[PDB]
Amino acid sequence: GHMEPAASSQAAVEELRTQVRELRSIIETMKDQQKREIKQLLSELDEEKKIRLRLQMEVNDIKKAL
Amino acid sequence: GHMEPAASSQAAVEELRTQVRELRSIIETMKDQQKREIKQLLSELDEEKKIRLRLQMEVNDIKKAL
Amino acid sequence: GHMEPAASSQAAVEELRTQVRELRSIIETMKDQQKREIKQLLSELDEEKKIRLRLQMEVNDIKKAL
Ligand SMILES: [Zn+2]
Ligand SMILES: [Zn+2]
Ligand SMILES: [Zn+2]
Ligand SMILES: [Zn+2]
Ligand SMILES: [Zn+2]
Ligand SMILES: [Zn+2]
Ligand SMILES: [Zn+2]
Ligand SMILES: [Zn+2]
Ligand SMILES: [Zn+2]
Ligand SMILES: [Zn+2]
Ligand SMILES: [Zn+2]
Ligand SMILES: [Zn+2]
Repeated sequence: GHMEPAASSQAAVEELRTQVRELRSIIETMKDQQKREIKQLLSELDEEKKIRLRLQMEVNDIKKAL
Repeated sequence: GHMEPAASSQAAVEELRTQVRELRSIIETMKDQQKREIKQLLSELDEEKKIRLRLQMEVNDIKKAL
Repeated sequence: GHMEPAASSQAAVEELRTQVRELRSIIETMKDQQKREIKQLLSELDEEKKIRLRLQMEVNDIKKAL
């Protein structure tokens, strides 16, 4: 898709206003998407920590039985 | 809060200049905040790796004693 | 580096157009860099998970031999 820039100064200002509103939206969206990815990675890390802590309890039980 | 856009072309250009300076700031801020979150997650991961490596040394000691 | 803003309205509009094209580029770049950092952290997490799962298999072998 492709449209010529306005030549009229007022029209050009209004187009730039629109592009500023669009860039504000893009910034917010890709911040949210990045937040979501990080929280998924955190959830995966914390599950690993939980599983490893259970293994440690299993190893400690084994040491009792030696 | 709400203020009408300037009608004068020069005033409108100067407002858009201001909004561009403000968007540059927002971009930098939310990049830094995202960096900080990632480095905290990395610190948590590396501590886990350290703890797991210690468990491995404990398991290896146990194997000696069998 | 430092250059005075254009005074002419059309020239000023064209400068602001340029800065909008530059901010679009900065946004994309720092999104990609942030993506790259996250995927490296994910690779490190998944390797840890792999190593821990191997330790669990080693512990389970030890339990057989008790
Ligand atoms: Zn949002
Ligand atoms: Zn955690
Ligand atoms: Zn679970
Ligand atoms: Zn127990
Ligand atoms: Zn900064
Ligand atoms: Zn690391
Ligand atoms: Zn520690
Ligand atoms: Zn030892
Ligand atoms: Zn890209
Ligand atoms: Zn994974
Ligand atoms: Zn490996
Ligand atoms: Zn086996």
